[PDB]
Amino acid sequence: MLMPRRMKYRKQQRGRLKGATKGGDYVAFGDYGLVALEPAWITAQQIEAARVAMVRHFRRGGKIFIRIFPDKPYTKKPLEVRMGKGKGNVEGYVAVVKPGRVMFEVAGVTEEQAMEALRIAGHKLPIKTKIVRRDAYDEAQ
Amino acid sequence: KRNVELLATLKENLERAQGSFFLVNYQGLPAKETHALRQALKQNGARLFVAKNTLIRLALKELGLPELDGLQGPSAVVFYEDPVAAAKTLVQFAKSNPKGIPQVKSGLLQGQILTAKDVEALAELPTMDE
Amino acid sequence: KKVVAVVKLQLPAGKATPAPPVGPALGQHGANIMEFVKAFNAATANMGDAIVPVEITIYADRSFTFVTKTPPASYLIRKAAGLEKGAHKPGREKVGRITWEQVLEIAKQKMPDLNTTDLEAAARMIAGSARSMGVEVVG
Amino acid sequence: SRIGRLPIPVPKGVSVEVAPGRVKVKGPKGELEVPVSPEMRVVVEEGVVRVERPSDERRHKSLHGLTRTLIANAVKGVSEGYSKELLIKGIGYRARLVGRALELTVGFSHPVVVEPPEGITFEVPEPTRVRVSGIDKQKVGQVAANIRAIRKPSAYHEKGIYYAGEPVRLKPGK
Amino acid sequence: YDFHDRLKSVSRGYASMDYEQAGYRPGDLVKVNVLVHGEVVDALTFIAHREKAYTMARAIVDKLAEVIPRQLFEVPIQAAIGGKIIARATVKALRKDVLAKCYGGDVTRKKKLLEKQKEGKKRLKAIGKVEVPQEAFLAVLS
Amino acid sequence: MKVRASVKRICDKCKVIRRHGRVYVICENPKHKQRQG
Amino acid sequence: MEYRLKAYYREGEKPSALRRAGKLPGVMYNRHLNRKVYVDLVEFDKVFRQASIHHVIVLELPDGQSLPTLVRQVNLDKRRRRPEHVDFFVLSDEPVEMYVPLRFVGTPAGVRAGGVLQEIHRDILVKVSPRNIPEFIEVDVSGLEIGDSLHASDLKLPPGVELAVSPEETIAAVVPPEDVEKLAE
RNA sequence: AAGUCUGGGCUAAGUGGUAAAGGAUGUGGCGCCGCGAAGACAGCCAGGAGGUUGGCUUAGAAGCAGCCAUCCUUUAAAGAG
Ligand SMILES: [Mg+2]
Ligand SMILES: [Mg+2]
Ligand SMILES: [Mg+2]
Ligand SMILES: [Mg+2]
Ligand SMILES: [Mg+2]
Ligand SMILES: [Mg+2]
Ligand SMILES: [Mg+2]
Ligand SMILES: [Mg+2]
Ligand SMILES: [Mg+2]
Ligand SMILES: [Mg+2]
Ligand SMILES: [Mg+2]
Ligand SMILES: [Mg+2]
Ligand SMILES: [Mg+2]
Ligand SMILES: [Mg+2]
Ligand SMILES: [Mg+2]
Ligand SMILES: [Mg+2]
Ligand SMILES: [Zn+2]
Repeated sequence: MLMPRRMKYRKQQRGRLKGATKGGDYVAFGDYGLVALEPAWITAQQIEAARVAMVRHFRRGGKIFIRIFPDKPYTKKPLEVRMGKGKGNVEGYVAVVKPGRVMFEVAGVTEEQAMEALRIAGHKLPIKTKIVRRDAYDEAQ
Repeated sequence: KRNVELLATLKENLERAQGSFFLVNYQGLPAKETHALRQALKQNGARLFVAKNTLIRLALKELGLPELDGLQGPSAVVFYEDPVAAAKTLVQFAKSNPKGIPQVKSGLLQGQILTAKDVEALAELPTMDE
Repeated sequence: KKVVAVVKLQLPAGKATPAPPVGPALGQHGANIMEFVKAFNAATANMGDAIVPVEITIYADRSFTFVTKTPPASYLIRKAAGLEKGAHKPGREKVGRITWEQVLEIAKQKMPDLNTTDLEAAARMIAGSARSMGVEVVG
Repeated sequence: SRIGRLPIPVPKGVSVEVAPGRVKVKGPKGELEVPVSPEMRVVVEEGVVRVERPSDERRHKSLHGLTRTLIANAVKGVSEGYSKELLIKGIGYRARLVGRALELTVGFSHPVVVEPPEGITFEVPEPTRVRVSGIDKQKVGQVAANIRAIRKPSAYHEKGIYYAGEPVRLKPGK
Repeated sequence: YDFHDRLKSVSRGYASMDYEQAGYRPGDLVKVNVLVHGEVVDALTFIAHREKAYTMARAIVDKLAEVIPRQLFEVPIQAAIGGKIIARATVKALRKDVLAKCYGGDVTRKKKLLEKQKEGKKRLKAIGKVEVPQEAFLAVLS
Repeated sequence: MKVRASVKRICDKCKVIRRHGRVYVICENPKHKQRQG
Repeated sequence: MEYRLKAYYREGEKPSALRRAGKLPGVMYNRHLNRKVYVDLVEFDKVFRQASIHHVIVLELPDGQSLPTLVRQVNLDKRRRRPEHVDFFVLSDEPVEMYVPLRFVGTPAGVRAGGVLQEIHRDILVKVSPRNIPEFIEVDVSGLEIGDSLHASDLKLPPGVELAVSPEETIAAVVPPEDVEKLAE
């Protein structure tokens, strides 16, 4: 499951989940995207949970383009320890997802098939989602 | 939209390839015993025009745009219209009145008949066979 | 003393053992079940093998009757490409083949059957039997 | 499409008075009464009833049918009349008419006493057929459904009381 | 097995069988061994078809758990033949006690009592010989 | 009778009624019978 | 092929207020002109879903001054995924860089195994005169195994019609197509 | 204490008067394509047929476990379902 092969800083500051996406608000590889409606931190294992459900569903065939990558370390303190004493230790990765974000993209698959894959995938996810089909707006981008 | 152009360019093309057609209510036999009183309706005649089988008020209103004297002997009930003028009929309509008669409960009772270009009646198209 | 019949099966050529379903209704017959391998594998030692269907009917005093048909389009082509089994995964995997005439000479064998009296229509279905098992047709 | 907008015959001779809220529907078999929405318009005509709705708002449009069929149903019932017959499948199972009342003998340590109500007529022709009949349609449909549920059908055995010609589908025991 | 309660319940109690007849077989023998904690139990050892044996194996160990009274460690139940394993059963131990008197709550005092228990849920495993008194009418009867 | 947050249709013979406040699923195959609860 | 759309001019009007009344902000321009214009949403949606940025939307300006334009870019509301404001390039006669759709004519050999034809570009970039807008442009994908790549340097090219983007540019691939049989590793 | 104020919509849950993923023939409103006097949609009454088990598979898979693939005469039509 995805995570930076290496980095510079072990932990990093939480930040804030404000605005709409800075990039990738348009389908740009396949024919069908899953897009994000609320903002949240999507965790390395969720992306994977969602990828798998689609592969399992296509079973042989299609391509899957996943367009969020989890590079934000997510820290936690040991259970039952007290406040202070330092920063938590890395416990996994999220990627930060903000509304209008195209997360996954399937291709070489029947419309019937795709929307049942991209739909299941969206159940794996902690946020609200919308399935869409590479418009023409997205080609003008 | 979207026929009058589809098949209505076909319903009076192979119903007016002469002037001696009929009308029989063809449906009530199983698709094997219905592809038998039709598939063998090419062995009472030439070509391959048994019953044209298509829509009343798309035949009974194709009987106005071809002006075939308005085939008015029966266009209510099931409609198939024996194209007996895209064949070789005469008393080959006998080779289609013992078939769907001496099999099952009245297998294909008839409707209309235009005798050369004259209305050949109902009570008078049945024994134009025997 | 068992009633009349109207039996509808689908039995192969050669393999004629009393083993079912040459029984579950063919015992409602007292069926002369070995009359198959003789009367049938005599005229049909000319095709070779393959499932030639059979419509048998019993009557009052316990006896039968039938007139069978012809072997699959999946047989007459299997011998004409050196093939026992098809290809496991058709459409992409070709093992043996058949020419525009080798497909025509086959319609010749199964013509008193289907429906079309055409050689242009019949062999299409034979040509349709081509891709169905993965055997290619030479252009 | 559409149902209240549909002619109610009045096959002679069958009265159809109109008072507040309720209609009446009289005939040879008997006399009735039907609750109607005061905001539904009733029309007795040249021997043909029909009723009309103020609007196309979901209430009225639905109030239509019900008020139509419910009045219509009365007609066709003082007219001819309503009835269901029944079907006591199952071996030991029997029923004899007793007095005006219906006796069932069906599997239980006591046979069971069904006394009809006003307007219901109990007809036991043979051992295994019960005929319930009358002018109140619902009452019939109802009463006939009491009788059945005094021993509904099994799922493993054709056995029990059944509607006049209702199917049987069963599942295997073992 | 396959035959009697079935044989009829299948046919609705009509029909019948007689086996006199004793031929022999070249087929497959596969017999699976059942192990409790790894202490292979001889009595529960059973003998079946390679496909059936494969099918039975889940039931044996799983049917096991209700059976084996608890011993102080996580307690292996497994079923297998000739060194590969058809089945798994694990029995919980858990002879927990120790934290039951800490309340102040240094996170670390809580850990100390489980460092001695983690040594104890190990030491006891390596010298553990384990038993089951009857109730085999139950596990591996079925 | 099933009871769920997600009542849905299992086959083409299942109908979705809505009685007395609740969303039911009815079907000639009883196993499919549901009540949103 | 080429379309018509009913643009109206606009002045100081508040963009958000146009938007409110189903109208969509824009502005048309070239070497010479540059004028503040608006167009109806639904009108433009239909036209655009059909036209894209390959063909020629003609503009029914509110004075019989009808103009031949190409959509240079549509700006999208990143959030609720609607278009926000178009640009209209007015065509002259000197050749204009723009985008012509691609026709991947044929089914590859890669599928006919299980593969996936990944169409990298669904259009290309070429300087051509506004006379000759080859509204399709086809490619021989038919001879394609898996692990097969196609580059712009193939590609037929009409009259005529210069590739804008350097020939080494990749436009097509057939790719392995997932597999649950993989995965479990 | 002061409007049972004035007009135009919604809501039938006592929602308003304490929550989420998710579910839903609840009820509304605008904009856009569909099939409809070749009579559409819903019940009905017909038919729903052939080479053909499609080859692989397998112990049996014959439209309908699962891999592949998706053709023609009848014709009013009828999916290698
Ligand atoms: Mg989290
Ligand atoms: Mg944290
Ligand atoms: Mg922390
Ligand atoms: Mg801290
Ligand atoms: Mg979700
Ligand atoms: Mg950019
Ligand atoms: Mg405490
Ligand atoms: Mg569920
Ligand atoms: Mg139902
Ligand atoms: Mg829009
Ligand atoms: Mg007051
Ligand atoms: Mg007032
Ligand atoms: Mg009002
Ligand atoms: Mg309240
Ligand atoms: Mg409340
Ligand atoms: Mg709703
Ligand atoms: Zn159902």
